[PDB]
Amino acid sequence: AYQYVNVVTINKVAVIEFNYGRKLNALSKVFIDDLMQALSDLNRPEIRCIILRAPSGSKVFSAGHDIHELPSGGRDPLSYDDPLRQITRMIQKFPKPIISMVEGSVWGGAFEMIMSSDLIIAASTSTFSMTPVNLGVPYNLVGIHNLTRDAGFHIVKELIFTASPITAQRALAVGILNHVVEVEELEDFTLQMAHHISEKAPLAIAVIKEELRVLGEAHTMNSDEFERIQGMRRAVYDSEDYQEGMNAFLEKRKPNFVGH
Amino acid sequence: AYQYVNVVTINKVAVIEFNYGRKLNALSKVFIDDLMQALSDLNRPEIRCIILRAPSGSKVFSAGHDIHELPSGGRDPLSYDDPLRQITRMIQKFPKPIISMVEGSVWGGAFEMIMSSDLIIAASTSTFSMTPVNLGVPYNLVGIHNLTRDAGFHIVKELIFTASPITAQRALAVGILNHVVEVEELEDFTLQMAHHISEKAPLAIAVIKEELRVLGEAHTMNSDEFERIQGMRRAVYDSEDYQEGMNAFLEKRKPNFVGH
Amino acid sequence: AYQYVNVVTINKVAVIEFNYGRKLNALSKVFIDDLMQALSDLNRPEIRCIILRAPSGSKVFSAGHDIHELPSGGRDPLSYDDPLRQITRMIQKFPKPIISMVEGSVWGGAFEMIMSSDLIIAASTSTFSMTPVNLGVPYNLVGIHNLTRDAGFHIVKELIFTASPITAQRALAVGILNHVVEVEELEDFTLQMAHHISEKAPLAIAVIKEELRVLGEAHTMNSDEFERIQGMRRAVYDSEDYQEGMNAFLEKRKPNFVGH
Amino acid sequence: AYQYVNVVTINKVAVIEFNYGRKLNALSKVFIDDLMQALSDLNRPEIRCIILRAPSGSKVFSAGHDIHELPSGGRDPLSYDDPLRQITRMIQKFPKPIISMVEGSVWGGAFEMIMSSDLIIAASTSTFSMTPVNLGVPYNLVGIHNLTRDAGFHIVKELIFTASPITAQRALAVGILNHVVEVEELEDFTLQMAHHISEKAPLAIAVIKEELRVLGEAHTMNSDEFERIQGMRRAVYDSEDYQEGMNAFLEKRKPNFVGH
Amino acid sequence: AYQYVNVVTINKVAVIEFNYGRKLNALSKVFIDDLMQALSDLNRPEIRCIILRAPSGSKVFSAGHDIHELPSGGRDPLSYDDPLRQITRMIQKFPKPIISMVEGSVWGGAFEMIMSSDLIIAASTSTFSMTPVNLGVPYNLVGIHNLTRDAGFHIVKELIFTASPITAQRALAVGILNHVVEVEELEDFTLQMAHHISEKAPLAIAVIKEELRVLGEAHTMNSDEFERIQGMRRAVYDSEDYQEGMNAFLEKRKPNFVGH
Amino acid sequence: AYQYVNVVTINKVAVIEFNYGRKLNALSKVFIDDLMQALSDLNRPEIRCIILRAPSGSKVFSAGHDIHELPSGGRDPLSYDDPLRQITRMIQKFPKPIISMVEGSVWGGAFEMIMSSDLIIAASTSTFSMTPVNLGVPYNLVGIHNLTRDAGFHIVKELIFTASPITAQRALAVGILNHVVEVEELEDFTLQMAHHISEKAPLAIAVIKEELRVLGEAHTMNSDEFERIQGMRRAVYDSEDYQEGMNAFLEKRKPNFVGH
Ligand SMILES: CC(C(=O)SCCNC(=O)CCNC(=O)[C@H](O)C(C)(C)COP(=O)(O)OP(=O)(O)OC[C@H]1O[C@@H](n2cnc3c(N)ncnc32)[C@H](O)[C@@H]1OP(=O)(O)O)=[N+]([O-])[O-]
Ligand SMILES: CC(C(=O)SCCNC(=O)CCNC(=O)[C@H](O)C(C)(C)COP(=O)(O)OP(=O)(O)OC[C@H]1O[C@@H](n2cnc3c(N)ncnc32)[C@H](O)[C@@H]1OP(=O)(O)O)=[N+]([O-])[O-]
Ligand SMILES: CC(C(=O)SCCNC(=O)CCNC(=O)[C@H](O)C(C)(C)COP(=O)(O)OP(=O)(O)OC[C@H]1O[C@@H](n2cnc3c(N)ncnc32)[C@H](O)[C@@H]1OP(=O)(O)O)=[N+]([O-])[O-]
Ligand SMILES: CC(C(=O)SCCNC(=O)CCNC(=O)[C@H](O)C(C)(C)COP(=O)(O)OP(=O)(O)OC[C@H]1O[C@@H](n2cnc3c(N)ncnc32)[C@H](O)[C@@H]1OP(=O)(O)O)=[N+]([O-])[O-]
Ligand SMILES: [K+]
Ligand code: NI
Ligand code: NI
Ligand code: NI
Repeated sequence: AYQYVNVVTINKVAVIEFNYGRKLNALSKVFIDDLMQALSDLNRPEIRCIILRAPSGSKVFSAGHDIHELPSGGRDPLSYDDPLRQITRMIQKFPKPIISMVEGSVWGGAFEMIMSSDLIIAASTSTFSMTPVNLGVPYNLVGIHNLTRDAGFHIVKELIFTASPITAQRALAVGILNHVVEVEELEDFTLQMAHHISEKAPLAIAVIKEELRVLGEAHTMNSDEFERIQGMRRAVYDSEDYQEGMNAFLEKRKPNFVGH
Repeated sequence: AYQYVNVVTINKVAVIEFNYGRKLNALSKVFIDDLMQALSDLNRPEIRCIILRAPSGSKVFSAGHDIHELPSGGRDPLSYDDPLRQITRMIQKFPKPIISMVEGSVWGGAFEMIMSSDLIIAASTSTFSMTPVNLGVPYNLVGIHNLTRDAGFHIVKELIFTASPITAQRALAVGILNHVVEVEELEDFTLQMAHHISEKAPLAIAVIKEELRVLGEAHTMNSDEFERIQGMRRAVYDSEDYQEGMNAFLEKRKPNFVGH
Repeated sequence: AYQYVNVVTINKVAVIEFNYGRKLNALSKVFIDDLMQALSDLNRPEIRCIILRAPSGSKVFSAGHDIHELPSGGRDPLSYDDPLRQITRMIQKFPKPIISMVEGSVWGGAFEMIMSSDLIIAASTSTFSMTPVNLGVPYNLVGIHNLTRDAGFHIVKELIFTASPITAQRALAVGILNHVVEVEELEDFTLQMAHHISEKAPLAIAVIKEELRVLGEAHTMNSDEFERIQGMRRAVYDSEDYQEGMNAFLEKRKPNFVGH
Repeated sequence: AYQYVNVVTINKVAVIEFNYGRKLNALSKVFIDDLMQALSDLNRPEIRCIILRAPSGSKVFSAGHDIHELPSGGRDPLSYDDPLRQITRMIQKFPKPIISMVEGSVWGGAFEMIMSSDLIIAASTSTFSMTPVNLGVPYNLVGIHNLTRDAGFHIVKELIFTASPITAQRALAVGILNHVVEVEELEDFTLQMAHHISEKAPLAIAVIKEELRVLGEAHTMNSDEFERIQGMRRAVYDSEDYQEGMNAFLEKRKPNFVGH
Repeated sequence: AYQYVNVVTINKVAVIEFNYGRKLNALSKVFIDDLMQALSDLNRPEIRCIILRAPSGSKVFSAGHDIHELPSGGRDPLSYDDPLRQITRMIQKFPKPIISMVEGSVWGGAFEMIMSSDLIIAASTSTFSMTPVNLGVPYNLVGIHNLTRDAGFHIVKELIFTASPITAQRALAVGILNHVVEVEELEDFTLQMAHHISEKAPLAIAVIKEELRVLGEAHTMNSDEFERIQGMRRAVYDSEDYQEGMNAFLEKRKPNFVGH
Repeated sequence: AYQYVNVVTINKVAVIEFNYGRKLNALSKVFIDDLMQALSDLNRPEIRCIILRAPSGSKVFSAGHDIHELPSGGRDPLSYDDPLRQITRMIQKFPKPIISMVEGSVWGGAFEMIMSSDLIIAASTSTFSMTPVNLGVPYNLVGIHNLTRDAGFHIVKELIFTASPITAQRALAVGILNHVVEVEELEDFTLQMAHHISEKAPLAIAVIKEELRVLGEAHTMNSDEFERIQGMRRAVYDSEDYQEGMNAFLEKRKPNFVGH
């Protein structure tokens, strides 16, 4: 058992259900540690497919990165050991398919989390927002790259620059989702596909998944390029605007961004 | 003439029609060698556009890899000079547009083959499946990469991990196909597009096709990461599951995969 | 302040309107130089979003490359400091979002230009063509790469090899456009989004845009592959077909290409 | 304790002495497994510097690959989890400096092993050979890469194509070695340098070592190039010459190579 | 004129002489800002070659990083816009040859600075060391890469891991220096070579220098590798050892490093 | 038989001797075409090693590029299919070792040509110069890269920026040469080594040479960086200085370069 997730097994399929509704399944360190422990505990030959879900009837699938766990300024908010950075790597390297089964609204790092998973099947009422520009956070290269493998650049830029929610129907049309189903059909539609995958050759699925992962990451740059980007990110996490974005969230008010 | 293909030329357009229906146009070496010779023989200045097709009324466009040519020994059947690997390189490097004109069901290696071509125009009743997880085959990096340039990562993973067929209408919606036409209109729709292309500048088409080819290949990795993937593939070829997948297909029974 | 563009500032949004309609906003050096000056002049903290547009009611958004500036004797017109190559770099490096708000027909280099921008919102009557195979132009690697980040490879090759126009509805369906609206709604829809973006954290927007730019460019190749492609491009520029394509456009007649 | 190595710790320096004289420290699996276990056991905060050595007075440092373990069947003997391949990765990823202290003759795989280490200090009488062309072995990319970071290409090609031994004085002159010492001063000299390194900041040493490792490995190629090299290597291990080289080595006779 | 450098021009050669002897030409921001202003001022077609030198008779060429300008902990000490990072880029991108003419001892960042120049001519009495491990500084990837284009990996690792000085004779032997000459001959020898270079084709020198720069930079990696390295560097600049290294330098005592 | 070379084979070693002394073995197209034909003719299983040499007693091994064949019209003289560019690719791809056996002075493109070969054995009286800065030629990326795999960057920049000759002794010290011998020992020493190599496994030598070639080329850049370099090289071939450099050479006087 786990404090912040609940696991059920049906034949060869494991379903990991978030249990952190008190913070709307925000990706806090202690929540992600339990999610990672539950995945590791399910890395055995008789489990063939994972489903990630929020509880049935959830308004909010996940509120994204825990804003309270972001640093106050002057520190990189999305360093390699950050919980969002850990969970996306672990999903992508996990040698079984991971299906995100989505009911409710999806925010920021939770949208990156489901994008990092293998398939996304969603309720017709689910919504999707990418929100770091609401807070002034300099998103990291790996995080942004994880958003670019489904929908086109123009679509990704609209999502990130507007931070406006999109419907499940629009997320299907642009290539983000695999399927959209009525919420009463979501569980059994997802499980039917997970059990079907579970009869296929797991060692073949694992090596093809890993081949896709390394091909997806195979956009290479030189050290100077990376250090230049990192210096720009540093100017953002050093900015007055970053402090304003954090404070506006704390004070539950609209931020006033000024470009320094 | 050719034993396993038929070629027709209409001014600047050449049609290469499969003639291997006895074996559902399975990608046997003798068939691929004839397709490659026919293409090589059409690399002439007065030919400007190629169409690949199965015969009119075909239920099966191509059944994919020939099971009888798949070595149960160590030997990787997706090594550099295996016929499927040769013909996808040849299609990609060919200095004229190649249009796949699809009637019937497309499977496995034959799906990769049409994905390697420049345009796909399909009958409304055509269907598409990617099948190596049905046999436990560790599909090779180049081969997987060839499936990633049209539909997004979530869609590709659904196709590969489920091995479930999709309709022409879904293949159009996700970006695999250019056009879906009623079967009675397929040949004329495809020919008029090929004749139209054939009035454009062939040297410009050739260099822009080659620029697209090298940009599409330009996902680069270090030697250690390639050798690490090859070790994983060899472990799949050495598995009990790989033996079970091939024997099950030969014996017409459901495989029992166990994950070693 | 500018001969060939008009600028209007509405709160934090700047609308740059083409003023070269007597040449259908063809990408003449004098026009592109004024566009780049007006954009540079808008790189100030109190400007948060840019819209590029043709005048209200335009039949032609932009006619693409100016034929009279296309060099006969040798010179690559798609060299690093040619105006279209300069303006696409400037648009992609500009630290504010740039929305192309499209009314009318978009051709060739102007299609690349709007594809280089962050979002494209188009009138339901707008049309889109990529035309270099009409003239035998060997379009350059960077220019072709700029066309590959939205729609898939099969679609891009149809657009380039046919040089046929596509509707706004098809451009939306394949992932090229963000939104298609009735022409009467184009300003309201586009400005509402631009004002919304202008509420967000500009430094986070700038660094994410730059991360996407560098990831988009991170398709790397060795020097030999680049030099090989440049030799193929030079052979097209030296071709009789290239002379025929320019002469036919200048004489308002159908080119007859011969493959040398 | 270990069957095949002896470990001595002197404050922050650990000396791992080979104890496989029975087979002249040939890189047999049982010897390399003990060497890797000993290194792993020494990955502790209070150890700062490792020395690898053969016993004092040894005429042979290491005879290289155990040829009774290079399979004359079909399998690649330089696959990712071959002992030589494992030990070079472990040495390069180890977060402390590893110094090869060499007395005696160094052969083939043992030469690659010391080249993968951080520093090489050698007796004036030690000799160095790289021997795969004696046996017809298609050495792997990673393995060859590990020989290219010290001496220039022409020097490396002479070593590999001739398989001739070089002196310690020549190995110093071409940049393979750090220092050449009289044999009676070898241990004192090496330990003095190891104790000195051990006074420096270990976390800085570890991150700079890892920075050099990844820069060393950052020669990137596409999947097709790697698969093309893989197919060339398979042709070599399938050759008559490969069987002849292994047999001639086992039978202590000169091989007769014929180019197939 | 400049507070912290003296410039003389002799025909087409400019000599930039350090004037910061009271701080042993440590790389303080005020010194580097003046050196960069002097270089920019000399980017003129009548200047063909630059010499960087310390005053005649200098015991210390440069004491390297100003440790009063090292941030205290929690902050990256070698960010993109830090003075040493700016001057190495500026040296590398400068379209004229820059010759480091070395008299005296060279330390740490000053060693990286001369390595970033095009040629190094040194007095027989000059000495060179690379010192970050003395303080626990996590040297950045670009800075380490600048140290790897002359001497081999084993030699570079000895220099960095020991922080021990090498002689001009050994620096010549391992490929760091171009020439070593008696101090009395140093100015005349270096000026003769700079005048010689100044009669060659400056635009050919400039493009070949730039080709070398981008080839030297062209070791590429994926974003995850870069961010993993940055995470490791941050753990070092967050360490108690980093604070102890800085404190011990300011208190003029031997540090006690413990590995956290 | 060949007009511009003489070939002698004994056993498994072929010697290709230049026969173009009346033009100092200048790299004229007719000479390089004959060298490439003779190499192609020797790509037979019973030939195992090639030696390239000038006749015994040659003062000039090769005068490099024929200045009569360098275009003054605005054509790149180092385009992909230039004879020097062809022969360096052919030497590097050739599946046998190629030894340059040098007597006499080596200039410009001939220096690149011997650097592209696998080993260099030289007379003690031989000399080496790299001269494009004498004529104002913007040497191409591939050609510069071919000069960077033996000596370090500082040495390479001295050779190129000074265009000054270096002795065989210095060429040996800096890592360019394998061996320097007295001229009366040059044939015997080189034949001994070539016949020794010919007793080794040719398929292993061929695949290791190809692995080295691919690793050597695996310095990758994005399209924008290559196109930016191309633009710089074009500005050099459009220069007053490039005309002055070719005119001075034809008129047998010193050029006056001005930086335009
Ligand atoms: C990677 C990354 C990110 O993920 S940044 C985080 C992005 N997340 C978001 O923008 C979502 C922010 N939250 C919201 O928009 C709204 O809270 C939701 C999710 C729509 C829910 O709206 P509701 O009206 O139902 O609930 P409510 O706002 O009242 O929130 C319920 C409680 O959870 C808190 N909360 C919500 N989202 C949170 C988050 N992401 N982190 C920490 N606390 C959070 C909120 O402050 C409140 O605290 P309180 O109990 O002390 O007042 N990044 O780079 O920035
Ligand atoms: C590098 C490169 C090139 O340089 S291609 C060079 C030619 N450009 C293209 O092919 C791009 C596609 N554009 C086009 O096909 C044509 O411009 C359009 C869309 C059909 C429209 O041409 P139309 O003949 O209908 O134009 P219309 O008659 O309505 O012409 C209205 C006015 O615009 C002028 N004009 C139209 N297109 C022009 C162009 N591409 N360049 C210069 N002037 C143009 C035309 O001369 C006339 O002015 P005038 O009255 O002073 O003479 N490339 O990659 O393709
Ligand atoms: C990576 C790679 C390689 O490393 S190829 C292998 C390269 N190694 C060699 O050529 C060296 C092979 N060994 C020799 O040349 C000679 O054994 C030595 C090093 C010169 C010394 O000659 P010695 O007269 O002192 O000793 P000797 O040959 O008797 O060898 C002493 C003992 O070790 C055994 N032995 C020596 N080299 C061995 C090897 N490479 N593999 C397995 N056993 C080996 C040998 O069979 C004998 O065992 P036994 O008692 O059971 O018969 N590759 O792929 O090419
Ligand atoms: C890039 C990088 C680095 O550069 S690492 C640190 C690199 N720097 C070094 O390793 C140099 C360490 N400094 C020294 O060892 C010594 O100061 C010198 C160069 C070696 C020589 O020994 P000396 O006995 O001559 O020192 P000296 O007594 O001559 O000191 C002469 C004057 O220069 C000042 N000074 C010397 N080194 C300094 C430094 N690193 N920073 C600031 N001021 C310095 C010092 O405070 C004094 O000024 P003051 O009179 O106003 O107080 N990195 O990452 O590590
Ligand atoms: K201006
Ligand atoms: Ni990509
Ligand atoms: Ni502590
Ligand atoms: Ni390199």
